[PDB]
Amino acid sequence: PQITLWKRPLVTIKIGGQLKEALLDTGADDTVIEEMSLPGRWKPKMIGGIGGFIKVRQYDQIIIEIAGHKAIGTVLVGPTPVNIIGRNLLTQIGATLNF
Amino acid sequence: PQITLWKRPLVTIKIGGQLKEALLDTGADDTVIEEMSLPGRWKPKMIGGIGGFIKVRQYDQIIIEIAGHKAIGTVLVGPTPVNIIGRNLLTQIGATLNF
Ligand SMILES: COc1ccc(S(=O)(=O)N(CC(C)C)C[C@@H](O)[C@H](Cc2cccc(-c3cc(OC)cc(OC)c3)c2)NC(=O)OC(C)(C)C)cc1
Ligand SMILES: [Cl-]
Ligand SMILES: [Cl-]
Ligand SMILES: [Cl-]
Ligand code: NA
Repeated sequence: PQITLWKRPLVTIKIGGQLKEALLDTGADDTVIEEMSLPGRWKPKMIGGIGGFIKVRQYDQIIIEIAGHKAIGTVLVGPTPVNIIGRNLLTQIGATLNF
Repeated sequence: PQITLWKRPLVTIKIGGQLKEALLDTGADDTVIEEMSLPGRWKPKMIGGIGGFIKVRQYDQIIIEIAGHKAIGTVLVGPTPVNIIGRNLLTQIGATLNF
């Protein structure tokens, strides 16, 4: 698809068998989703945003569908109001920015 | 241009007579620039994201050239860790996400 930016670029994702809404975010290096349970072991990670740094849980090799495209990769879980799809998975679905 | 997302989508901007590097950020509602002086009136605003909220100054009707494309809109100035071009200006240069 071709998505304009007059509104937030929200799409549906499916993770752990659940539908959720998430933001396609070219300014996020990594994908960060709201607290939920995921399978397997996690590793610690620090990420920095507009207000400072926080601790999140890093889960590798997680299956996630994004706007109907299958991806498998790293998902960080932490306290956020929004699910954010960052560049590590935008590249797996072939997304580019165009103007 | 078509910008892939293997790396951060960084571009040159010109604002307030200054050349800067900034991140094209579809996840940002607003454009936020590191501390600098801008002409005109401003009012305080709080903006939040990973890590919490920061206080910024909101300047309206500011012109920015983004990778060679002129746009006008509101610009927030504050202690952001990176210059961010958000959707309020991305729309003006006709930027889209495609996959
Ligand atoms: C390394 O991987 C990542 C690191 C940091 C982020 S991020 O979310 O901090 N961010 C990186 C940017 C800021 C350099 C992605 C942004 O696009 C962010 C994504 C984004 C979109 C929508 C809501 C929130 C958000 C997150 C919160 O987490 C606690 C709290 C919150 O409260 C309002 C808002 C975050 N939006 C944003 O910061 O917008 C403003 C600059 C205008 C504030 C994402 C992945
Ligand atoms: Cl200055
Ligand atoms: Cl604006
Ligand atoms: Cl348009
Ligand atoms: Na003004």
